[PDB]
Amino acid sequence: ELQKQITKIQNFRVYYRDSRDPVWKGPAKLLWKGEGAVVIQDNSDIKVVPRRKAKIIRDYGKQMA
Amino acid sequence: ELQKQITKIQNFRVYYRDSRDPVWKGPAKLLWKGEGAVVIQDNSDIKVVPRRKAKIIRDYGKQMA
Amino acid sequence: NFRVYYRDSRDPVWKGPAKLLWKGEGAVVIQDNSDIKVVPRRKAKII
Amino acid sequence: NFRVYYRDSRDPVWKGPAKLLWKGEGAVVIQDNSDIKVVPRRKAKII
Amino acid sequence: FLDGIDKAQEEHEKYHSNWRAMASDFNLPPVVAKEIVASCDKCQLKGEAMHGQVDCSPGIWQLDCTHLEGKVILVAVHVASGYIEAEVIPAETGQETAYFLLKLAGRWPVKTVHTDNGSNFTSTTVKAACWWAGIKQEFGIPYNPQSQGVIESMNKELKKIIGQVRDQAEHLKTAVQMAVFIHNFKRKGGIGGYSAGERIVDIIATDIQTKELQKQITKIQNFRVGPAKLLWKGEGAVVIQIKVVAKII
Amino acid sequence: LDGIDKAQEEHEKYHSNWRAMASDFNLPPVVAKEIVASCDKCQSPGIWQLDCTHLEGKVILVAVHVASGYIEAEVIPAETGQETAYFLLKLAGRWPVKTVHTDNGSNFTSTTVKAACWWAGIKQEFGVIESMNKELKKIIGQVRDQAEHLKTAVQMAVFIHNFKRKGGIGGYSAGERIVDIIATDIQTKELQKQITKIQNFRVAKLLWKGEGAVVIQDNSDIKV
Amino acid sequence: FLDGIDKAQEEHEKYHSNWRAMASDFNLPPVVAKEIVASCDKCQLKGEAMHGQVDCSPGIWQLDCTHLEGKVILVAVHVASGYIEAEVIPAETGQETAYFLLKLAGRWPVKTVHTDNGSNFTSTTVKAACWWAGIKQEFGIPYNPQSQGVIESMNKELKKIIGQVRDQAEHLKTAVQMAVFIHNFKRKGGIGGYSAGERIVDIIATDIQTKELQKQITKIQNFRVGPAKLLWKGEGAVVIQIKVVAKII
Amino acid sequence: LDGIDKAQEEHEKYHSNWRAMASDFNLPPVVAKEIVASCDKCQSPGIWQLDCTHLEGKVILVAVHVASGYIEAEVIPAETGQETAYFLLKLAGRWPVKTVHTDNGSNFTSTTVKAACWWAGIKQEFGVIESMNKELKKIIGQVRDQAEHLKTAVQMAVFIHNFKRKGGIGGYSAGERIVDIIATDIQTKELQKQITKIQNFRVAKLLWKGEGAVVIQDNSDIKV
DNA sequence: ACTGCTAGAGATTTTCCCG
DNA sequence: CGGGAAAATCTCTAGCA
DNA sequence: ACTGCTAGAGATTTTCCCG
DNA sequence: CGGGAAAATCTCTAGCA
Ligand SMILES: O=C(NCc1c(F)cc(F)cc1F)c1cn2c(c(O)c1=O)C(=O)N1[C@H]3CC[C@H](C3)O[C@@H]1C2
Ligand SMILES: O=C(NCc1c(F)cc(F)cc1F)c1cn2c(c(O)c1=O)C(=O)N1[C@H]3CC[C@H](C3)O[C@@H]1C2
Ligand SMILES: [Mg+2]
Ligand SMILES: [Mg+2]
Ligand SMILES: [Mg+2]
Ligand SMILES: [Mg+2]
Ligand SMILES: [Zn+2]
Ligand SMILES: [Zn+2]
Ligand SMILES: [Zn+2]
Ligand SMILES: [Zn+2]
Repeated sequence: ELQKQITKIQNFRVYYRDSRDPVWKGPAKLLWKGEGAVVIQDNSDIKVVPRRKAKIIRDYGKQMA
Repeated sequence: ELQKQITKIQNFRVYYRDSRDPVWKGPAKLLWKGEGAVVIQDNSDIKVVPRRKAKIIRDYGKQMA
Repeated sequence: NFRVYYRDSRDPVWKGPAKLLWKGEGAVVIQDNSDIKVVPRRKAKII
Repeated sequence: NFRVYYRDSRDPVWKGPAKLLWKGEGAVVIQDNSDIKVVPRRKAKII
Repeated sequence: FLDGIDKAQEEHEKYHSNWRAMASDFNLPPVVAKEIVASCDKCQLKGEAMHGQVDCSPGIWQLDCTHLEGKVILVAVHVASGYIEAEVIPAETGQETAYFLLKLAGRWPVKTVHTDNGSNFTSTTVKAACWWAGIKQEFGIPYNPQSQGVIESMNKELKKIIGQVRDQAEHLKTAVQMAVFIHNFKRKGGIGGYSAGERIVDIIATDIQTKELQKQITKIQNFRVGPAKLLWKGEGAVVIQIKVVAKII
Repeated sequence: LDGIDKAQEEHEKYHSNWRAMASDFNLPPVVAKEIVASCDKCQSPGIWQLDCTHLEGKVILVAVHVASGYIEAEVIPAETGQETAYFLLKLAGRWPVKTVHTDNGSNFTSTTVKAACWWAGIKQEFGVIESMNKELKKIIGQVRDQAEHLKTAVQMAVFIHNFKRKGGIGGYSAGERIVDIIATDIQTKELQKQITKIQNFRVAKLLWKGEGAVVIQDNSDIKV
Repeated sequence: FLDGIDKAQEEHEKYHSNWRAMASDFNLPPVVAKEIVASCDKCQLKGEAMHGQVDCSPGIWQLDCTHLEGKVILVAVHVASGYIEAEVIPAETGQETAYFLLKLAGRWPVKTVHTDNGSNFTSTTVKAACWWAGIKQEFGIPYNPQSQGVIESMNKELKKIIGQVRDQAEHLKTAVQMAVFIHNFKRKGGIGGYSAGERIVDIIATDIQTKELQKQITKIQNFRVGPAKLLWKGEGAVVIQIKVVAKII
Repeated sequence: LDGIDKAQEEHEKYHSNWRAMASDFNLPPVVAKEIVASCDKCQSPGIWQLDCTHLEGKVILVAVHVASGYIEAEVIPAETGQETAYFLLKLAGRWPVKTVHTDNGSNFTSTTVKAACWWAGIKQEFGVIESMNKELKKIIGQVRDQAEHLKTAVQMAVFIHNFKRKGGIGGYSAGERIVDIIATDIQTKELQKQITKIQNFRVAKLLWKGEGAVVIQDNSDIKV
């Protein structure tokens, strides 16, 4: 159904950045992907990162676990 | 005698730096001043700083206390 | 109301003041002497 | 024994290897092809 | 102490002393001295000590012309992955940049190109190529190369790799293509331990997959949480259309 | 964990590939790969095809990704070995090229192309290219009017073929198809790396070491 | 996996891939791949990511010639305090630098001058002036201006202040002296909230006072703490001749 | 603290300056300054002297710090107002010059020197300079042989006078004397700033606010 | 209304592996 | 749990010209 | 065997002042 | 002790050419 698809879209990792921190934050869990914003979960914190500030990848090092 | 002179030389402040930290550490208390080294007390830590790494001043803002 | 003092193009001198029309993160859009310019926030000071 | 690869004077190319004669904080003294040079540690890599 | 304010004004008109000197010399609170400095136009000579952040969407590229051995190398980078495409062009004309850019847009899904204000990129020829291929043209601040900090950086790396393979090739174009190969497939490290090619493939495949997944998700979920839209329902939070707030329907 | 023997039974009756048994049962890909590799019933992405087409008196190198149809064309000034080697080096730097199929032309068997393939690590081996030369020529004839030179018309045709012509099974374009194929290829290579990394270890073949529970293959029976 | 080591060697001879690419592609531990990279001369192209620290003794000065409006400004800075002395010189000859430096050494207690390798400072004329005045000549690494990072920085500031007072003076030398005045006495802030003049006075007076104080202290204290010398006896530590160690005599 | 009334008694009998009562009794300088300022019995560093000397047909501007003898000389090409203003601006930028004493020469009363003094904030007011011109001329005559031009000989004489000739009370040089005098001047200015900063406060004149114990002057009796 | 970054060299903190 | 070793993260720099 | 720094603009942590 | 405000410290950048 749709729960499998929600788990699938949560299987993706997001490397984001804040407005004034120049270093790339860790691989947050992608909860929702919009046209201009991206909802992530990083360290049990739900953030809304602009689309221009996020690199969303499915790290193919997922072939280990 | 000499205890007054030791207190006098301890009344001086030293702004030093470590070998790989580019920021100037706070005003340690000067315990001893040699030709090549300078013994300081910073945060209850007795350090031996090279002479080339220390700016020793008697901060004339000592006219407050 | 804000004043903006900026650095325009390969010119070491600073100009201003200029009216702040828009402030984004990274750059600003200002209006100086009926000319609209876009200056990075590294090359602009806002009062 | 060490190898030093350095950048000499306004020359973007890197040279080496060179024998490390002295390592201070900030700069090193090396010997390359019977010529002794003094290079900052920003412009030198030691193996 | 407002007479001290007048004296400090009249002395700053001469020496342009900073706020600390005027606060010490005329017994002024730091606010008053800072305002005396902030009212002088001649003392505003330093900008904000920060840096912006370039756009790193999965569809934006950054292009720049570099020079090596008296030849022009037009380079493009995928800002989100570091995947580079470089070509030795016969001239820095816009008619060659339009060809390079149309070729690139045919190879990869280019949605936006960010360039400096070089005549090559500012021309009507590159403007027509972008309109045809459907690309959006973005230009940085004039004479602010930090706006293109990605591609400029890649320039360096590209040249670096060329210096390591310049003697394996007889011509400069062959060495440039060797450097592109080495960067895209023989140098790993980054946000996934990837190479630039693996990373661009991951980025684009992920974009497509997540777009289709979300298009299928929103088509099923119909829950109003004012009457907003449910974006994601969690154990301790509820996202609406975007804040992280409930009366879910 | 609790789905290992279950997936073994499904593969006993349905014989699903490891990619299905992995994501459907939360199994690490190594475990599902050993499940599919322990059966008797169950025991490309880098192949390109090059050719030269002649149009308007110009020579066009056309390279097709046989697995996805993703085309890549370039109007070259001469049908010589140097320009073929340049095209091949460009392509190999752009995409993960592992094998090239050519029609035994004079410009494909030259020493320069051989050296380029040796450098880029390409295997040179001497039906799809014909059909896609026909399709590319049709698209060029369609969009020839919008171009002043033939090279830009060829690039426009390549753009239209790779990103505007959708078809196939699910209605995807050639670009989406090639990026998906290369993504699955990357997954396959990473899984092969993970499998080779733990074949040296003896525990009883090791398959996965999680939090504190190792996955073992003992007597060809997977035992967590 | 030592055959993987041979394959990685033979492939690094071609692509010069970094250690992570060779560790991923050939199943090599990070140490082996890093050693394969570290054995290639062509891959050593980056230096240590650090910075030195200039000598800031109370007797060392840093000198540099800057240029403004087609004229040469010879500037000197007290590295420990930021006290500057600048002069518009008719030429960049060493015969003028020797005069400036002898004048400075006559004004202040100059023990060491640190300069770049400009012909002005490298000459026999400045070498004789330093030998007479008893100054020690130190030269930075050739073409490494960071060794003079203090004075170069001051150059900037000096020019900056000149731009704020250029219209108050009719000549450039008057504006340079105005800038020296403003820097030394009208700009506060630093390690004491001082100006550069107050700071140099504090530095030098403190040097003299502490030298005499220590000369009087060591003349009285005679205590051996091997048989070292007692430098300072504390409640929880004892300094000897220099470590922070007892059997004090 | 416990030494306030004690120091009051010492100043009643010995009348030590505030610098003595401060460091000898651990008193804040404001408290000792109010102690010395509350007595009936007890109720320069920026003065320079300029002149022009003529030697070997050259003109030499000589500026003496009257408080310490620290000399500063410069061979100028002409005895005009412009070069005098330049010398004065140089000096004022180098040292804290507050007052200049001149011999009412044609080059000291010119409008340019007046403008330079107005800009640098110097007060121009129209015995030591004569003796130290004599001493500087003697040193120049001593070291004239070691110089090819007169300007370098003058600078050598200035060096020798400021750092090689030691005398006076404690055997210090002119440079040590001027740096000590300017240091005490800085201490005086900082103490005056501290005194002006807390004369606005009424508690009973405030004198010092330490950890949680304020120092007060009530009915002209200091009360902590 | 737009915007520094990237990869490498050391240093330092975190994690894993055996007892 | 106690370290040792190794991997992961942090810090910082040059060139892009 | 010698060596980036300095001052200013914001941001953020620390301290003080009244209840 | 509880904040608000203010001072002190931290972070980061350009120019030095
Ligand atoms: O300074 C440059 N690089 C070095 C550098 C950097 F990369 C990044 C930084 F943060 C700082 C840097 F110092 C640089 C300068 N220009 C151009 C470049 O591409 C370029 O890289 C360019 O093309 N134009 C055209 C557009 C108008 C005309 C022609 O002047 C500009 C000048
Ligand atoms: O690059 C310079 N400044 C800018 C800068 C800086 F200040 C500090 C940095 F960390 C980085 C910088 F980019 C600079 C270059 N040179 C000289 C300078 O004084 C000077 O400041 C100089 O005098 N010589 C002579 C000695 C041999 C000849 C003549 O070449 C050098 C070249
Ligand atoms: Mg450019
Ligand atoms: Mg560029
Ligand atoms: Mg110089
Ligand atoms: Mg310089
Ligand atoms: Zn001002
Ligand atoms: Zn099977
Ligand atoms: Zn190599
Ligand atoms: Zn009295």
